[PDB]
Amino acid sequence: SGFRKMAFPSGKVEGCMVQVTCGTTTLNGLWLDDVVYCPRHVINYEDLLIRKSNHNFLVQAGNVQLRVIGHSMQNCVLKLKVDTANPKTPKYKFVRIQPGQTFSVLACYNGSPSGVYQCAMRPNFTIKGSFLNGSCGSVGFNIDYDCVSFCYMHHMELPTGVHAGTDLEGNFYGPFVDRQTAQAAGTDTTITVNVLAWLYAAVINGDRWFLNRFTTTLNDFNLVAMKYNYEPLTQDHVDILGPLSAQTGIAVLDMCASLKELLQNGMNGRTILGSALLEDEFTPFDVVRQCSGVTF
Amino acid sequence: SGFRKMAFPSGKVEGCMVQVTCGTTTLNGLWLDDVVYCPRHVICTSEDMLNPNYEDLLIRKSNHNFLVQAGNVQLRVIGHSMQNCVLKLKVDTANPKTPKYKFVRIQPGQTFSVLACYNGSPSGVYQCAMRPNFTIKGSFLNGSCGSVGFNIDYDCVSFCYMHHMELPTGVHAGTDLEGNFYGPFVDRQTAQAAGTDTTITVNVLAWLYAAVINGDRWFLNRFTTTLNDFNLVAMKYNYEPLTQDHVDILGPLSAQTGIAVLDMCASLKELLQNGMNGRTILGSALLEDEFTPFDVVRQCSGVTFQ
Ligand SMILES: CCS(=O)(=O)N1CCN(c2cc(Cl)cc(CC(=O)Nc3cncc4ccccc34)c2)CC1
Repeated sequence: SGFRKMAFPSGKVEGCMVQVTCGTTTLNGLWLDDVVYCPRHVINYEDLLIRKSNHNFLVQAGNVQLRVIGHSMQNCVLKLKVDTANPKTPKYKFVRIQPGQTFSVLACYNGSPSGVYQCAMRPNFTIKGSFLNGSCGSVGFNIDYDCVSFCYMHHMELPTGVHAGTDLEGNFYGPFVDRQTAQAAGTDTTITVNVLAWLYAAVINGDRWFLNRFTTTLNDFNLVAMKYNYEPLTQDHVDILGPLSAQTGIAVLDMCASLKELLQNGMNGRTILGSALLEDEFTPFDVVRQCSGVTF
Repeated sequence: SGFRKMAFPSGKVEGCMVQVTCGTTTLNGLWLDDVVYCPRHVICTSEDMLNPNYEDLLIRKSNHNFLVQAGNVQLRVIGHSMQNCVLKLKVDTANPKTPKYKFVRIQPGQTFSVLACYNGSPSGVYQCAMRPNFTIKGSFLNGSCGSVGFNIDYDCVSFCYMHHMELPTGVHAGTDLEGNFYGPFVDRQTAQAAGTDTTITVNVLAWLYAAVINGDRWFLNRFTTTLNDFNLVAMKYNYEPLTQDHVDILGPLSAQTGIAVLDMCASLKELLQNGMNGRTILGSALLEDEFTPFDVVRQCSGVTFQ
């Protein structure tokens, strides 16, 4: 029993974190095989990079200096070729995630991992992370069996305190750019499918006060959910929630009627899984994984 | 900016997790140097669980009865001893991945990371606190026994908890790494229950200082309070008494934000009285008590967002 915001074990990623220094800027790099990946803002980036030589980039892996033997850019990520392949390189893939999908972030400072937390890619493409100066280059990932899927690299903080970054191929999540200019997160919405997943998790953990005898149509649910800045629920979301619906005996649209009632009437002094707000940073897969005990 | 419930990176602990099997029971062990530590109830036959005589059960076991598996490698048990509620299995290989470590016993209100494990394999990491009633509100399923709680300060792993059992309310009980239970619990299946839990007042105040550092002041008020008047009000909401030690501990956060501890106490009293009125503090509609003053200083910046 119990339900926590759980991150993947970070060990496989910790062995990849390095410190990258160029000029006055120090940030984090991800060392995989013989390449160190980091935000290109450490260096017109084609014009700025052409003036740099390999020895301008100081890469430190623990108490060992790696020698940079090449450099290239891919979108907003700088790829520093080093002379040594990381012996700790795990089985990995670079994957781009969609809004609503969750991942773990290994927050680092000076190439030294400081903490691990779980978060979700918001529908507005920001992440509500916890980062200070020096955290750039910190990465987001998921683990599938023994394979690490790297999905995020931290680049910047927006004026509202939220964060923006890229996938590991340097493509930003969201309409952001990596420079000092006026940028703002768009109005965010609640990840409906994730709230429903969390309501199923609450039911599995014995919290059933919010259940009701009612059901709703998908269209009526979406009309109501649009009023509360909730993301539309699609038939794909309904299909994805099928296993949780079968386990608890609460049809997805039956849970939607519970959600509609919670949006219209509130919690009335009650909590669900120790929360007074509807939690949207657990996917249906996260709920199944935590309420089953999958290991890596 | 931002404030998350952050766990320590689990890598140093992952390299210590092993699977311990005794008869039909399989659980997790912590392999440090040439010793594997695990709950002594791995020797119980489930029937034995009401009134186990661990000394009598252990004397009947030999080294080869304990199967220890580290990854895909079987470690050979060359000795065994029991220290309180922990079994210590001496093995013939020192763990090459043993980090710099210490065994520390924590007090209620202290936070730590838990590396939840099943079959000696890490499944996830989460942050939690030792409740005032000595339980932890963890997330554990069957087979999670032997999973550990730890803090990592300056590359040294301080092991503070080992998971032993789940109480009827869904909360969890365990020991320090010397096998001493936190709380009035026993490793028996006899009826046991967590005492009424309370809110960790010093942690809520720390979290209110974290909110001020991150730029939020809506909950502040023009009042102050005496420590005694604060405690009289706080006890009515099932909050732990705030001691002069707690006030002293909050000194650095008070100096950074410019808000005296007893002025922050007055804000907390008002929050308890009024609720949040549709507002949130650091993205939460409840008063958060699983961040210590030390955690707030660790995570938040040293410059307040005035
Ligand atoms: C009727 C009395 S009682 O209800 O108060 N109770 C007292 C405690 N007791 C007991 C003691 C020990 Cl030392 C070990 C185990 C085994 C265990 O708790 N394992 C687990 C640990 N974590 C999560 C679990 C999730 C689901 C299943 C098992 C879990 C049980 C069970 C009986």
